[PDB]
Amino acid sequence: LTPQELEAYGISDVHDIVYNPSYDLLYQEELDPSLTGYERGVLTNLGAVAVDTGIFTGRSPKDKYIVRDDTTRDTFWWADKGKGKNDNKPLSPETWQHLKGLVTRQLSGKRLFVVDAFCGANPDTRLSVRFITEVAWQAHFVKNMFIRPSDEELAGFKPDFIVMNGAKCTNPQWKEQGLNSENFVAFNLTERMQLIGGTWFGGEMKKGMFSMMNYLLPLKGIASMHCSANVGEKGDVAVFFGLSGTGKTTLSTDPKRRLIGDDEHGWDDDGVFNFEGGCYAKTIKLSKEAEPEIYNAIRRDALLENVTVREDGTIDFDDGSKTENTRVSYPIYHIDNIVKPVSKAGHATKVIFLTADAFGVLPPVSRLTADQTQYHFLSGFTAKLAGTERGITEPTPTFSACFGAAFLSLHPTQYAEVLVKRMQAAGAQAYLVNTGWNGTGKRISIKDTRAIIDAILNGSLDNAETFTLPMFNLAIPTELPGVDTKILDPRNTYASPEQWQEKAETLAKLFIDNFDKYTDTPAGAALVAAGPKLH
Amino acid sequence: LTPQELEAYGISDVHDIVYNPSYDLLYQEELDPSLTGYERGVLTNLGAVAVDTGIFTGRSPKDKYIVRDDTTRDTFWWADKGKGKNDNKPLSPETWQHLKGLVTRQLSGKRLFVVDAFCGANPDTRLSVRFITEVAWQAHFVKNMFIRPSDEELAGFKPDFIVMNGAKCTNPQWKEQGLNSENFVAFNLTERMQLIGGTWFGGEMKKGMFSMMNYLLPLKGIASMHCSANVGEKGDVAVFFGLSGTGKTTLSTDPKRRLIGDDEHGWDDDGVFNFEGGCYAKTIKLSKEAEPEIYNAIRRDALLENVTVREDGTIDFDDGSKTENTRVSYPIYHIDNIVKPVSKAGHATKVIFLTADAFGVLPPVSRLTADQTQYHFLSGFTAKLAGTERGITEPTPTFSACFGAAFLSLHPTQYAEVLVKRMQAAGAQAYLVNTGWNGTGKRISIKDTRAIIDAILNGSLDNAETFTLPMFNLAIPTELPGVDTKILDPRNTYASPEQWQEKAETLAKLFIDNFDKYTDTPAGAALVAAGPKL
Ligand SMILES: O=C([O-])CC(=O)C(=O)O
Repeated sequence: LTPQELEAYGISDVHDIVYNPSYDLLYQEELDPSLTGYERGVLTNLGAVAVDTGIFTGRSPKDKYIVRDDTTRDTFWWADKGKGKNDNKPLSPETWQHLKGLVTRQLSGKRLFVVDAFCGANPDTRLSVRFITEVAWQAHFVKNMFIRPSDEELAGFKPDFIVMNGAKCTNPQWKEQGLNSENFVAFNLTERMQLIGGTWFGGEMKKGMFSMMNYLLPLKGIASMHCSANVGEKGDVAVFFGLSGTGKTTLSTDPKRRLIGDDEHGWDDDGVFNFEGGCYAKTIKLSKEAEPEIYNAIRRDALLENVTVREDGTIDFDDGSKTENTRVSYPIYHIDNIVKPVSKAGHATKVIFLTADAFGVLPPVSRLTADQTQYHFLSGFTAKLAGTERGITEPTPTFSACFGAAFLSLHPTQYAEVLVKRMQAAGAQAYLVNTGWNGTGKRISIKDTRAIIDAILNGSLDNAETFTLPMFNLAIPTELPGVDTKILDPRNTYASPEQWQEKAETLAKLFIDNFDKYTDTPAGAALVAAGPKLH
Repeated sequence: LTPQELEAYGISDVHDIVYNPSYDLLYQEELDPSLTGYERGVLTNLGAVAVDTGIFTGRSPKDKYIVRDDTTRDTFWWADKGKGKNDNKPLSPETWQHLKGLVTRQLSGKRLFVVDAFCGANPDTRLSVRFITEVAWQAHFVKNMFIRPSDEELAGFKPDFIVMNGAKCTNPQWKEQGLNSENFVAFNLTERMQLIGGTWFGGEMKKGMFSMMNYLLPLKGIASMHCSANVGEKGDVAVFFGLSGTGKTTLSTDPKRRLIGDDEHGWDDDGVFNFEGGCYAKTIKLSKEAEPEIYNAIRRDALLENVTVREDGTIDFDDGSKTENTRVSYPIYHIDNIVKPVSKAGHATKVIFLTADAFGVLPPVSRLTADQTQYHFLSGFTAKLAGTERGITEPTPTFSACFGAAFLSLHPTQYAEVLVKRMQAAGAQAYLVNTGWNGTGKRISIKDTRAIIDAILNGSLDNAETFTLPMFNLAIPTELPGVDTKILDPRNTYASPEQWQEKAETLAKLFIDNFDKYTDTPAGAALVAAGPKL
């Protein structure tokens, strides 16, 4: 790649270009002792480099902006146009040029790392993305998280999107421009470019492209899903929707299943496919005994983010002092139990919605009807966990449409429409699984949740006998192998069962009020009957 | 024991009776592979059987009821009497007959375990209790926790109280009967009976008899105390009042002192006596290095409850993901440094109130005046630990009258009256010891607290020079061997003494509001002067 080729993007005076850096090169660069500040890396006992990101320990949804122009005006789900809140705040073309100037100036006159990669496992729908950074570890992050092209694919590489990471710069004019802060994560779908200013959080470099796939794929009838995905020995695929920290990484690395992916998937005529080339796993409280596949992926070429490293070089995975949202990224082949040669398989037969219910009202597991599936997908009731977005310090209940509202570029109903079409063609059954808390105020045990997933995936619940929870009208299995029957009814863990009724009424009303905005069509109005009902 | 004898309690068609089974038989019965559900027992690598009680990981005070009849109407400290918060909820005789029928039908038509035992080490005041269960490990629990009679004592054993464990049954009529849930822990002082319904937590089988002793003993001038107790070489006894998990087990373990007991004691004309035959110890975070004596009691004939047992049979004592209130019970002789063969000694001369102060206000040690002894006994400021009662999941500050409000059948002042009488006759001195937290937000170190107990027990503080903490007016020793003098004043862990005053006045207000219910008598009104003064 030529300096002039990067001059097309507005960068000037490019010194040297480190194109498609190898893992060996990134390792040496990351340990260079001349690095300062948030560029510095340290080597841990496990052989993986660890970095820190300052206060930027989670995403910055309040600094997310999309240029409103002829490409996006009539197609985007805008933060200032709908009944439903979202983070897609409109940006003017003039202000975009100002932000782009800040970033290109910052990346000018410097040695730059350039990573070309794919978002999307399938050539017919993938984005070719060119990432530009001045920091080796940020280049390493995107080499891990996106799909690494072959040499032949590189020779003919034509980028569809450019991502420029200018974490080291900020926008001093932000107040007068009506922006939220001196930081920015900005998208222009006409120039096909993402800018990062101020924030060093690794996730910003992957969830931008997820948002772009969430724009392009549902318009072509392909579902675009915030879920993990795995497959059984017989080719049966399951997808697990949820926010990070609510169980989708942990439940998807099941030893009885083979991993398709961690976080971002599409569903087309052939099946369920991963967008990513790696996994960005939460490491708080990680242990070798509890998560052996993930723990073993932490070795050279993994990249640890905000973990506490002792003076002797060992990692204290239990220490959330910099943040609870500690992370590691690794290329997906650091897990042996994965689908190869491409991260994809056939249609999903099981759809699992993970809800971290902080009210302790919902059952550990419920088998949803078809209408309840749409109702609960649009609702997206769960919790934001500490650190996942800046400013979140404790589990925060939320209605996150499609279990991923922060990444939606289209209206929630457009994701629901495609998901339902694909589920119906497959005969897929959906389940609502509470990975949050119960009446004891304690978190539901991962041992119980894994046993529940086992029972879902082997088909044993599809026709099992059930009872119905009042108010929510959720069908609960009467018994489940490997789990204390008494915990299946969320009422039993209450010292006084009337307290369940009270909290359930409260949560039922939150659901009804949240769902009202989806009832402006006959189809949406008809789903109210599948939601919770007050007496 | 014959079937006819149990049919007198209302049980029908009794098949086999397993009467006072040995420890060896109970081990065989608990490992029967045909057992399902909460009945199942597994063997750990330490040789102790472990059981799991599901969602019943602590006491159920909201399910505790006492029949209100001619025996109890005028004497019990009822929950609806308007004289302070308590769990003594009244039950009608009619609803009692319904609950009893649920349990007796549940126990009918099957093999029963019967354990006869004593509550109280002295024959003159002890209850003879007969426990009936359909689960071997529940019989094991009571074999551990109550006093195991000799063959001669079983010969003419005559029950004073019957405890029926019907954990496997529930009450479907609970809503219309005005009860809290389908579970129940119910007491009838006229029939002299306890019923257990629905809940499998072992401690329900011991704290019910504690509540009965707390009724019967103070009415005849015998103190009934939620405390641990031990005795030195000279015969001097100490009692440590407090809630479980706030130091009474740990601090009574002391090479200079033989253990009398862990949790429940009486104090009569002859001295201090354990009610129990064993210990029900909290095991969260237990380690051999930190609690060697308790750890070494976990072996065959102990009974682990809700501890995590791995697939290889090892125990993960640190895992609180199900509950922090993991427990083990063992007969007391699993501790070597004990008073034997009877768990009793003379009069106490040192009385230690343990307060787990979550606000970092109170001194690690204060020497109380006579009026302060009553004021702080009645206030019972401390904290309830996670899991000890259902629904508690973090340290919870509480005013637990007499350091055991959950078990008081009479008004708090009746326990204070008898305690003061015994202390005064014995020349006893009281100390208030903070086992909780200091200004920094960290917990007071056990090493400091152990040095404090040493200094109390050898009499070195009784005449030592003191200074006075303001507001609470607490006499603090000016120095103390084995602790850095810095720690004795609770202000020193605050940036400024004004920052302490801030916290202190907040807590003092809670003390004053909590004590006001005691001020309708001249004596109670006079005690306000011994409390904190804003
Ligand atoms: O998945 C979410 O909800 C957030 C996240 O991981 C990311 O930041 O990359």
